[PDB]
Amino acid sequence: PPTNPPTTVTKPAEVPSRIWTYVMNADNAYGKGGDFALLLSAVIKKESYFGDGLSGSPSAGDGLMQVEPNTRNAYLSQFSAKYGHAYNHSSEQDQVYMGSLILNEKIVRFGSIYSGLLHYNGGDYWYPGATDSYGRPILADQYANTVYAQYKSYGGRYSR
Repeated sequence: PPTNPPTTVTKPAEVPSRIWTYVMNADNAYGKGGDFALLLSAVIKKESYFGDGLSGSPSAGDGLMQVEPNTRNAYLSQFSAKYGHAYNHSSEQDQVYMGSLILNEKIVRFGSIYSGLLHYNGGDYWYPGATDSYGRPILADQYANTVYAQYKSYGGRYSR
């Protein structure tokens, strides 16, 4: 365990090491000292169970952070400006980079983690009963509760 520098956030045991790498890469791009890696971990756990929880979902092809096709499409130019290359949906690292960028935008725009997660999952106009592009209902408040809780359990230290 003892790392150089001492600040290196440790992977939660249950997070696969391939995933940890994707999310540290994302964390680094946002200068978050490892804490965003922890939040991203919780989000990927919820969204796709690290890629193992999609079998039989109509949104399976949306990958690790479940960003819907019209959403990925809206963010293309911004993705390329931020990371220096065109978004490649076949890249798991890119899928994480994309979900990261959008989630960071919500957290910055709305001004907190909780409300960032809520709107990440439901969009800016989420209301109870709203439905995703697969016609499933969006439980964005429950999502935010669960994901925030999981982030904290992983040792997340913030609320904004």
